[PDB]
Amino acid sequence: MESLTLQPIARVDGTINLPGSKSVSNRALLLAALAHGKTVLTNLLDSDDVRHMLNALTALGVSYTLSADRTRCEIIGNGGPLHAEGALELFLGNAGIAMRSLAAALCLGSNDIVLTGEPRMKERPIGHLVDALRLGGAKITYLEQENYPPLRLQGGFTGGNVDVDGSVSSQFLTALLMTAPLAPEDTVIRIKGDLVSKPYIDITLNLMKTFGVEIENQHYQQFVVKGGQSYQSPGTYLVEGDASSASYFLAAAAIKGGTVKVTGIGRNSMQGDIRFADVLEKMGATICWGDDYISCTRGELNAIDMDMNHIPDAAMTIATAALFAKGTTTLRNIYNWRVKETDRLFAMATELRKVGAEVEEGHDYIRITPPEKLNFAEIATYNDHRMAMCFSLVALSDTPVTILDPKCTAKTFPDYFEQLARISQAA
Ligand SMILES: O=C(O)C1=C[C@@H](OP(=O)(O)O)[C@@H](O)[C@H](O)C1
Repeated sequence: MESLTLQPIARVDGTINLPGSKSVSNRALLLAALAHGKTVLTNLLDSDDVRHMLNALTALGVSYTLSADRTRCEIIGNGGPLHAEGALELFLGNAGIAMRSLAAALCLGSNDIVLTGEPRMKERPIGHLVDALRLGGAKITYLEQENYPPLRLQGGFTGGNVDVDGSVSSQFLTALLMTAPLAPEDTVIRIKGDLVSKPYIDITLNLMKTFGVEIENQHYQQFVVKGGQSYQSPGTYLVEGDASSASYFLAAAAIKGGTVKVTGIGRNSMQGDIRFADVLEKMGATICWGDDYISCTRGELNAIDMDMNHIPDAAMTIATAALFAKGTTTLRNIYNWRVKETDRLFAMATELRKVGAEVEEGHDYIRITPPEKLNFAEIATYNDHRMAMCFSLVALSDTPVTILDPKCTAKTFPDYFEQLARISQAA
């Protein structure tokens, strides 16, 4: 199959203008499609996940135009719930937010739509969301394995008292939050117990407000939503740079800098992954914050032991950065790595061992003891963009690394390797 071999990188230094945030991009696209008015999104991410959402909107009848680089999108709002019948199939690749958000949104009114995706998407749980949507009146059928896509949605979500489990994915709650305002009746969303990936809920609420809707958040345990609302175009909206994509470059500087500055995100960012910079600081790197940039300068790198539930994606970056740190690193409370693009705890543990680390793959944590020196490995990427980007960092050592299926990074960052190369220096 395809592979890319990265030669050793002696030092990293420079500036990266970040691609748009995937989390913000797909939420903004769905809200813009539901809203009244024309929304112009700028700095929109062009990646597989966004392309699947755009293809879904096209299939649903939403009109929009894209600039040549596909980063500017003018969306003609539908002015209400999107509709389609005839069991129209929407293929969503392995786009989590698109699948979860559309599964909820397309339950408004009457529809007859089927949501599906790549083989792995059919292994990513959606039962907690279906349970909540049904409590609100939705008619949903599992076409294959119970609790997983594909789903046939036949509408009927009207609102009311809805319970939702927030212990496996915050995406179910996000999906319900964006949908409930348009339901005819008021909705009270009660979180059953724990809520993981909490920062992403803040991203959802931020976008909802930008599009004219607010709800009552009672300490993240209950959300009171008024029904009969309408989303309104915010005019020209700037999509923040991707803080998860930034993690690789900031980590690269913490390991082999130099100073690397990423632009497009800053201290005011709504994304929880900007907190990744705080972890690098705890490890010994120096961080500089700006209004539209975050920079990291090499200091030292010491192992850490911390709960990473608040930054599940960027936390993967710490797992490979740990290869360069002094001591044993432990990342805890990351059980849901197991139900994402691949089972990331199994994948990360497996590939880290290939380059020489001693790794304990815990049920919901990972413990990494780096080797005195890394060795060459051909890294399997599990159709997971982040496995490829995380392991690209192995090249910040004396050894090259070969990354299988490098194009899997296109899920959220098509130009990843060219960008890493941009800050890679020989001296
Ligand atoms: O809401 C979002 O944009 C996301 C939330 C996270 O999922 P979980 O809530 O399942 O942890 C994250 O891993 C995913 O890449 C994007």
